[PDB]
Amino acid sequence: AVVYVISKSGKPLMPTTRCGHVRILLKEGKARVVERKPFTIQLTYESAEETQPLVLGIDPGRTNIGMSVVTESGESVFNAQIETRNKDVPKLMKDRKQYRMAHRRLKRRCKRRRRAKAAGTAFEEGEKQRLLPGCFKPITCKSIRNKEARFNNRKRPVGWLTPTANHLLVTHLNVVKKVQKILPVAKVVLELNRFSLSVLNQIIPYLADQLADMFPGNFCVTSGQDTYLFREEHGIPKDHYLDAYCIACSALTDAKKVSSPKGRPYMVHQFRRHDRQACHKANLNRSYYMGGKLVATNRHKAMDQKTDSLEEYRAAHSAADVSKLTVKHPSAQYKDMSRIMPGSILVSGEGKLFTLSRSEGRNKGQVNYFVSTEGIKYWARKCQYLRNNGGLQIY
RNA sequence: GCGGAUAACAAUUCCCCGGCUCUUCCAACUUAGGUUGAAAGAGCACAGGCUGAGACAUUCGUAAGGCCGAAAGACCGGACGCACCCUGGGAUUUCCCCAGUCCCCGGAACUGCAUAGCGGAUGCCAGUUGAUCAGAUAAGCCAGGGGGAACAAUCACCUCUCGAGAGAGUUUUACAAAA
DNA sequence: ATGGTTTTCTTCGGGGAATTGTTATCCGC
DNA sequence: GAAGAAAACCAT
Ligand SMILES: CCCCCCCCCCCC[N+](C)(C)[O-]
Ligand SMILES: [Mg+2]
Ligand SMILES: [Mg+2]
Repeated sequence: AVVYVISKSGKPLMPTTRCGHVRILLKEGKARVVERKPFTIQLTYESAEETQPLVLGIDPGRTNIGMSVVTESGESVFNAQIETRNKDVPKLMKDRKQYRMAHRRLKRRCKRRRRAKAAGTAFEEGEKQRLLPGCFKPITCKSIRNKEARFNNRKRPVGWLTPTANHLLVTHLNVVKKVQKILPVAKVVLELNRFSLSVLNQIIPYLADQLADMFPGNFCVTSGQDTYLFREEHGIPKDHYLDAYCIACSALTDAKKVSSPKGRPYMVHQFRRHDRQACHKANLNRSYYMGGKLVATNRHKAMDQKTDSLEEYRAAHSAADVSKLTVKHPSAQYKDMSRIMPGSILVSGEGKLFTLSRSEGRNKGQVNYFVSTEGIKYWARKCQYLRNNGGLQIY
């Protein structure tokens, strides 16, 4: 019911409600459909670029961010819910730290120790206890000294944030810019909540500081208590996606046309821009089979292994059973590092356009199925690639 | 302004379980060979990018000053030593950019270290061939983290008809006025 | 029946130690 | 999420 308009110069204009005029404009070539959702058209002719003030209200969250644009009278012209991938970041970073430590131990430290043992350049006692500065307890260095441990004097800029905190802050800032692309936002209101979630608390001062440099003299702050009062006074239904509506309407001095937005908000999903991991599966389990049935997982138990190993099998079975055993160790699997990534736009073999949620299956170097953001699976060989992932996607 | 408490998530180094390839030897099971296992030993460690030496061991040295001792030295201290600190320049590094780690030259203030780190000497571990460059050369560094740009087979809402086709549905992108 | 193709279903490396750091909130002097 | 094996299928 609301169409977004962009001028010929590319400057956002006010939304229209005259859908018949939009259809006529597109029919005669005076406009082009820039985006499917939200439906946006760019004018081809030249006209006045005159816009009334619009207020943007941000309900901030780690997982769900609400955004609502209202007019000076309180009419709502845009509501969006953004689902972020912030929770993924700490686990990916922890996995990366573990992989880096494994790289630096298996490929560097152990090889150096092997070379020292082979060359006779090792400790006479074989191991040494080193007490390093800043430590009260020693470390054990086997056959050679440790590589220098650097933890005494490491500095960061004032205001340093973790990759997770930076991700949340940059996501909050990026959704505002994407909204500014379609709408002429004049004022921004941010909800500030009293202390009672750690990353959000870390970024709120930074978000407020950088939201005031983007809107000089047009940045406002509201409280979660004011949202409750607004909901009680104006009767807005209790729903999270409506909270941003109560935030933007907090900036309006004389509210006359105030009503809860009717319809469903736009839903935005976040997809990672890079996947730098080459390996898919490091199959490190040496499985033993007795007549097609698995009986042991390794020669001895690995760390935190509940399943029996070959040691238990040998202890509980004869020599003729161990002598008749088959070994399966699947090779490591690797991803296609130049694959079609989630968030991409494709058209199926029947003309259906969809956003890629994931790729399932593979045969003869080809993806089997493309699963979209609605759950439907499409034959990937009869699908055509249209657009790459752009980070934030309407679905 | 400082101190304390709480939470989140960032970094360096070390140690282990397990995994892969090969050798020796023993055992079991099978058609001299083959399969599985035990023991001992050796090598190996995302796909990759950069780099030509930098890893290791022993030994010597590592300011002034204070304090203990007669005997070198112990402790404090910290610089004229070193740096994770700081200026500049780089690798990873790319469609654009960053984070993190690391390297090189230098050392005003700040910060940190002296059982460390750095340097010297001695030993040990590479590669070497094609026309000054190129090649080769590891016990060298980084590598599984984040955003953005660009890329469409982009026509939505409403009405009518049988998912498909057609359509001024009030005028301006919009307010205002007008209809 | 045999060979090729599509659909369902399964599965993915861990532990410890010597240390350090940043951001936010709150409290107190 | 993504790769790959087993099952299931459909067939000529
Ligand atoms: C948070 C929801 C944001 C949805 C808005 C999507 C922004 C797309 C902007 C397209 C405009 C491109 N162009 C060339 C006209 O500038
Ligand atoms: Mg809120
Ligand atoms: Mg490699």
